[PDB]
Amino acid sequence: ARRRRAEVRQLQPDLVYGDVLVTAFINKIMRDGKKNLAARIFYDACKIIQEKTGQEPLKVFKQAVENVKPRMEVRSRRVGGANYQVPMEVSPRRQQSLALRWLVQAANQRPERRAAVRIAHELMDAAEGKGGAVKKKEDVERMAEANRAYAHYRW
Amino acid sequence: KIRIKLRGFDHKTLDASAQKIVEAARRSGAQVSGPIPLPTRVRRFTVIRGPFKHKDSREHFELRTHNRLVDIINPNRKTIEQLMTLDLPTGVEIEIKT
Amino acid sequence: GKGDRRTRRGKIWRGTYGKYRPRK
Amino acid sequence: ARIAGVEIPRNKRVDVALTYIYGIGKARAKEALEKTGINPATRVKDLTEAEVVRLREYVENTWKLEGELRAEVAANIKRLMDIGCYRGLRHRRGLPVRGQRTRTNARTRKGPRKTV
Amino acid sequence: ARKALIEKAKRTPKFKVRAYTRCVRCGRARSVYRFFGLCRICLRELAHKGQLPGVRKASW
Amino acid sequence: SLKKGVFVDDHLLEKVLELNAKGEKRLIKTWSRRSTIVPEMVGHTIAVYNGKQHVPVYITENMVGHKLGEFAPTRTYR
Amino acid sequence: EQYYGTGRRKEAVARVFLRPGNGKVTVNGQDFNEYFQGLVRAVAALEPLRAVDALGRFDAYITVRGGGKSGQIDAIKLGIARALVQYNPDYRAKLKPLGFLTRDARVVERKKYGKHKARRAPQYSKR
RNA sequence: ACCCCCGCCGUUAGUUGCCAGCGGUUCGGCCGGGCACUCUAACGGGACUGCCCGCGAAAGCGGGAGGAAGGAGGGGACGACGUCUGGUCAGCAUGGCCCUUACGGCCUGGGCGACACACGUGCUACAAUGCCCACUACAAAGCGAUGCCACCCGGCAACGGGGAGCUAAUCGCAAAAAGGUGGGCCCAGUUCGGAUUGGGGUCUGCAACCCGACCCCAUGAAGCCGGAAUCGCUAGUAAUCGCGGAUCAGC
RNA sequence: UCGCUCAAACAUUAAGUGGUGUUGUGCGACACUUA
Ligand SMILES: [Mg+2]
Ligand SMILES: [Mg+2]
Ligand SMILES: [Mg+2]
Ligand SMILES: [Mg+2]
Ligand SMILES: [Mg+2]
Ligand SMILES: [Mg+2]
Ligand SMILES: [Mg+2]
Ligand SMILES: [Mg+2]
Ligand SMILES: [Mg+2]
Ligand SMILES: [Mg+2]
Ligand SMILES: [Mg+2]
Ligand SMILES: [Mg+2]
Ligand SMILES: [Mg+2]
Ligand SMILES: [Mg+2]
Ligand SMILES: [Mg+2]
Ligand SMILES: [Mg+2]
Ligand SMILES: [Mg+2]
Ligand SMILES: [Mg+2]
Ligand SMILES: [Mg+2]
Ligand SMILES: [Mg+2]
Ligand SMILES: [Mg+2]
Ligand SMILES: [Mg+2]
Ligand SMILES: [Mg+2]
Ligand SMILES: [Mg+2]
Ligand SMILES: [Mg+2]
Ligand SMILES: [Mg+2]
Ligand SMILES: [Mg+2]
Ligand SMILES: [Mg+2]
Ligand SMILES: [Mg+2]
Ligand SMILES: [Mg+2]
Ligand SMILES: [Mg+2]
Ligand SMILES: [Mg+2]
Ligand SMILES: [Mg+2]
Ligand SMILES: [Mg+2]
Ligand SMILES: [Mg+2]
Ligand SMILES: [Mg+2]
Ligand SMILES: [Mg+2]
Ligand SMILES: [Mg+2]
Ligand SMILES: [Mg+2]
Ligand SMILES: [Mg+2]
Ligand SMILES: [Mg+2]
Ligand SMILES: [Mg+2]
Ligand SMILES: [Zn+2]
Repeated sequence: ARRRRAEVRQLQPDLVYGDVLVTAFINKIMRDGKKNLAARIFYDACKIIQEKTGQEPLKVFKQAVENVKPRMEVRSRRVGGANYQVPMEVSPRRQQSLALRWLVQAANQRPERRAAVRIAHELMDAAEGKGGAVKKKEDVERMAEANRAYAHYRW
Repeated sequence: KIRIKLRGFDHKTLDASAQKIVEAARRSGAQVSGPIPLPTRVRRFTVIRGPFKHKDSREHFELRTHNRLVDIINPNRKTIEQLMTLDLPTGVEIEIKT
Repeated sequence: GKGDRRTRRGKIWRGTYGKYRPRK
Repeated sequence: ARIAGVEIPRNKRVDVALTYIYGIGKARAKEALEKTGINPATRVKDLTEAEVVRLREYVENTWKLEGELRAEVAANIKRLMDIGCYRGLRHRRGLPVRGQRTRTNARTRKGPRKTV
Repeated sequence: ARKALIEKAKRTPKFKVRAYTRCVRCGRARSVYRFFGLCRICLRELAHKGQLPGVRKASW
Repeated sequence: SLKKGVFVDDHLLEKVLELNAKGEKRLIKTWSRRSTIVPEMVGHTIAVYNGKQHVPVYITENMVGHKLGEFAPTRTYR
Repeated sequence: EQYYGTGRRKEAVARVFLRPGNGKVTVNGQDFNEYFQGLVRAVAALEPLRAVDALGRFDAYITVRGGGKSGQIDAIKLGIARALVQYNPDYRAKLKPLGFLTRDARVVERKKYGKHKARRAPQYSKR
């Protein structure tokens, strides 16, 4: 809208751990409005986490989303009649959004049969430092430093 | 023992005739359960406005068919004459059975 | 398949029952 | 095993294996199993020699199937053809027998879209 | 054929599968509600006039 | 489908019965393409109408269970 | 003695008859963990109980009818709240800020005419 | 703004509902009983920038509490002087022009359903957050005398027959689906996908070739989320899943 | 899998013209206008 900034949708905190970031991930997983289905599907991977590594699903989730959090991105902009690919910092919310989002997609990219195992293995490679979603993050940051020339229009 | 049905359209005219019977039966006989409103069966009719083609902006009406129930127990002879004479219905088709 | 002429939701979508669908 | 004369639906569900048989599908597949007491789960890769000739010969001699079935299908069409019923002339030009939307699609019988 | 048809609609000489619905007021051939026996057009016309008892403007 | 009593016109059977009652010709201009062909009516020629004119469509053993319209074109170029 | 409160959401009503005791919770017969199976919102409806610090100390009995499966849960959530607040004025001073006392006005709206789903309009075109 | 629905609660009425409280238990609110509570509708209160803090001349904005609900709370009805020489003489009324043994009337059959092609709007898919199948559970609103059909028998079934209840909060359509537990499936044009075509049946109707719907067996097509372009939608919305009616012989 | 010419069909337009954009044929490895 042109008037107000429109405030963010303060979502319901986690119903098992107590953290808004986790529930937000469920929503991205949520296909056709099946929260309870996606919730379980998420907790399914949480148990696959303790199966592989003796690590808590909580910090394994934080480390994953953190290493896929895009620091800077290139945005298109007009100037007299031309489009420049200007790089610049992203908003904290958008970083969290894209991170959570890419991860879900990266799970879909995997050959893994079951959804939970896709999110499981992906959450490992993400927290590690190399995965389908992470590489899509490294990619976007490249574009930023590449066009660093056009960074003169910070706006 | 006896049961009366008070079907009709306007609830304003249904309330006047339903309250009338409650005063006439109680004030001149045994006990009588007050007006018991039932689920108003409504005929919602939707349709288009313009004569020709206008699959939108259409207009729709609704047929409010109300229902009210009143039960009189002891067959008082005063109440039978009271309701037989002192009545002021109109668009209220009533039906009574034992 | 909401279009299979021989399935559960096959008749559910067509508003019928038949064999594969329980009927009285 | 070479079931329907030439067809050989090996290495898979016994019920589904019969579906591949021409003239035999999902329904006639379960029917042969309930008339010869066969478990649909077990594969053709590990069955008794008796059950081979048993189930095979059964369905084989029972109902029509294979190319001889297909011959009858075309046989009836030769009949719709020798005179020319409204049903036959649709097979002539390749049109549908339901007189459906020919003004629009119906590409399934009309072949690819010949823009022209 | 408008006049001859409204008369034939009330005839029902042969089988019942010819006694098709036919609006009473303006004698419309279609959009004839069975309850009212009118066409959608004249239906609304009267409804605004108030000549249709119990038929109030729907709002919900 | 009419499984209980195969559908057909009376004047069809009537006109065709006198044809078998002495073995006359076969000429018969009909107007009921909605009827089913009678079995023993083989060897006759029913001039079935079709909006345009009377089609001299012959008859035989195979053509029986079907309608009279089955063997009479209602559209040009078909 | 008892703690009563009214639950409701999406025309899914829910009476809440609570009696201090163990933790056995019956709702329209059956058990709580029995009726609600494979649903995380289940343990969420008991949130009012975790806020008061008395999970296992109350036998609940709720009559929830109409509405959907989950709409009932939200009806139970607000119902239990009115129940425990009925005999506790101080527990409203910590149940309200946590957000519990609201019918949740969020409800499905009428499918508008000309549209398809009260808002979603058919694919616009010009070709 | 006054009109209605959903939003908090009460007032009015009790054949909707209550092992809640007690007795029989067939352990089924089935009987007794009761209406506080759920409901069914009807009336009324309530939210008014009313309170405090800060900016302000005024109007007013932002933040916090109480509250079911704050700044129109969400939705509907309601769409000005006019424009588009917009649309509609096939809804109807209507000035004028034209036909008047036919531009009028009746029937039968055919035809709006034609197919070398193109565009718009849609359903269903191209599958493992899934397909086939067994059991279990939770809706709102609506309709039902020439109509809705519970129970029993035939068959694979559509469907037929016997036959109870219903002027309809208390009889029928009705299992809502998705979902919860368990099984096969194993990446394959596939248990995905049902289009097409052969043969055999049922329903309504004088009459299903043209030109109806619906079962069953078989044939198992195109089809790997799609180019340029392009549409919807700001929250209980989108997406996704079932249900009802009008229309109506049936469709 | 890319580069290129040409003749349809479709898309951008309110419409046309032209162009632009994809798939189809044979080879080499936006700008202008609208009695
Ligand atoms: Mg689907
Ligand atoms: Mg139905
Ligand atoms: Mg039976
Ligand atoms: Mg008139
Ligand atoms: Mg024959
Ligand atoms: Mg809150
Ligand atoms: Mg909705
Ligand atoms: Mg609602
Ligand atoms: Mg609504
Ligand atoms: Mg009272
Ligand atoms: Mg009360
Ligand atoms: Mg003030
Ligand atoms: Mg003051
Ligand atoms: Mg001060
Ligand atoms: Mg003031
Ligand atoms: Mg002031
Ligand atoms: Mg607040
Ligand atoms: Mg207050
Ligand atoms: Mg204001
Ligand atoms: Mg207004
Ligand atoms: Mg005129
Ligand atoms: Mg005149
Ligand atoms: Mg003349
Ligand atoms: Mg139910
Ligand atoms: Mg209603
Ligand atoms: Mg109906
Ligand atoms: Mg029956
Ligand atoms: Mg009755
Ligand atoms: Mg029922
Ligand atoms: Mg499941
Ligand atoms: Mg298959
Ligand atoms: Mg199939
Ligand atoms: Mg047919
Ligand atoms: Mg995608
Ligand atoms: Mg391209
Ligand atoms: Mg009907
Ligand atoms: Mg090219
Ligand atoms: Mg060419
Ligand atoms: Mg060349
Ligand atoms: Mg090269
Ligand atoms: Mg130029
Ligand atoms: Mg020029
Ligand atoms: Zn009319």
